[PDB]
Amino acid sequence: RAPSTSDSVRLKCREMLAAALRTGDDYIAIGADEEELGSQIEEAIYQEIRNTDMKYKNRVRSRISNLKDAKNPNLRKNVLCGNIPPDLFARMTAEEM
Ligand code: NA
Ligand code: NA
Repeated sequence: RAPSTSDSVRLKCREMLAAALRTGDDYIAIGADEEELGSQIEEAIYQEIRNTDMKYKNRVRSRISNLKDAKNPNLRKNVLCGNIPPDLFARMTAEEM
């Protein structure tokens, strides 16, 4: 569903987001497509920021750090299950996460 990209920076960020989504192995039992979710999250970030510079990388990094948060597994699970859509997650504030 997310558009493809041929931008190497965007591709790496999609892969990094997919990897963060694998935290704790929850994605397997849930049956989530972690690569597709990663692409949808990245797409929403790129659509809002519209470049791959500092603000873009910061946003990607903050989504990743929260997905990897051992203290907040329900955040990741909500994204994996689709309770939180990827475009919402892309723009969620730290407070909201
Ligand atoms: Na965090
Ligand atoms: Na945990």
